[PDB]
Amino acid sequence: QVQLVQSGAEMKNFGSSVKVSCKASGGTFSINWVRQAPGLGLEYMGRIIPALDRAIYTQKFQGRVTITADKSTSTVYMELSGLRSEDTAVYYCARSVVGPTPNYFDPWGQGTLVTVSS
Amino acid sequence: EIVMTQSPATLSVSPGERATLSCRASQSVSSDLAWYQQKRGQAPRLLIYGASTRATGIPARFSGSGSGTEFTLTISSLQSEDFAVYYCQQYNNFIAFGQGTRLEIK
Amino acid sequence: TNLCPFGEVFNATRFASVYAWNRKRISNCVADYSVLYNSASFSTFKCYGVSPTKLNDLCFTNVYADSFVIRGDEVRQIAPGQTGKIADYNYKLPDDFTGCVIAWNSNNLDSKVGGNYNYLYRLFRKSNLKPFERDISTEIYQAGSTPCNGVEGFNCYFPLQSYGFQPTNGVGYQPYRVVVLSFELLHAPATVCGPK
Ligand SMILES: *[C@@H]1O[C@H](CO)[C@@H](O)[C@H](O)[C@H]1NC(C)=O
Repeated sequence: QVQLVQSGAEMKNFGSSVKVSCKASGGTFSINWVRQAPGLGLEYMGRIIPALDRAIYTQKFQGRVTITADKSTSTVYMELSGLRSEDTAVYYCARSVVGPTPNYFDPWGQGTLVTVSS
Repeated sequence: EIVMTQSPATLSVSPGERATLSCRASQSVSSDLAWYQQKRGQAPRLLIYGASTRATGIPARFSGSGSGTEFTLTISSLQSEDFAVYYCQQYNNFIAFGQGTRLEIK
Repeated sequence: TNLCPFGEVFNATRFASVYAWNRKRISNCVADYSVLYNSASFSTFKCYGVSPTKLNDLCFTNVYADSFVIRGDEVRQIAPGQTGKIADYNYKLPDDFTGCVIAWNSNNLDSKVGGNYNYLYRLFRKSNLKPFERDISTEIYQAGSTPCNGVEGFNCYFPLQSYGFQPTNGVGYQPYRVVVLSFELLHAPATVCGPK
């Protein structure tokens, strides 16, 4: 019902890094990263299991995206070092049952809109 | 490289008893589909965590169906609110999002 | 001599998942297995290499209590010589095994309404797990020709898959915690013996 609450920066300038994190409800549920370009198909960036603190990335977003986990408040952060003009995409925090593939996103996060000012 | 091609991307139906949506895969899918309801200016929500087993919420009158390469979705009660973009999703091999199927009142 | 810590192993509120099974070394204990054997809570008590009644009066060189959680169906995967996903990948009891595996339904204990997914198993691995070992490695598995480069992609999978535990489901899906009492090392003077 209640989406996983997430906080992320908006309207960052070129070359900056956005740090966005969501608060996990609690447990071993994996947290997966979904990028949605404006008016386009959704994309998958990676995941990090909060309990095991294991880092997962995508070949498209290898190196550009960095994910960290804060155990104290059970939040997983996302830092994106390199920003592009087309990279102004909403990044969704999705909770899914940990599996070999990112399973059904039950449930999704709030969704943080990010824009780029050249 | 499995792409969840959706044939009726611009599928549009006026309110009625029957609604039809489709989803296809480039390779074999072991019935690991999922449908996400993405409302306009809204975060997506899971609808069918199984291939055809609807979610724990209130997907009443929403029914998944199909296995293998071909998948379809039908809804008996097409209310105005449930009209949204439904993103077919496959995780048999890797997380692969279909381009998306908009639904319109035409 | 002193009282046994056997209660802590069975009464521990938390058991780690099968892929990373907690192994509790046992020392300075009194082998009071009479209460365990007379217990009606233990659904399966199939001892391998020793008779269940002999546990009360016997001297044990060293005892290792490895505990984990398994799904309701196929609880007997732990039995030596039994091949399966959890047996081959997560915890493989060696074919020549000397100990007693005791498992009981923990649906009222380790199952929560709506699902409790904390316990998870390594569905995929490059090779079958070596006997009596733990591999907590969580690198992306590579099922395709293209190197995954430590990155999840097509024909690339995460190794661990979470269990589906629902209290609603019957014998098919119920947490059946297993406590493998592997003992009788026969390598040192025995610190565990039956009461006198
Ligand atoms: C603790 O373990 C003993 C057996 O050693 C058992 O009789 C008792 O019920 C257990 N108590 C709890 C709270 O689990």
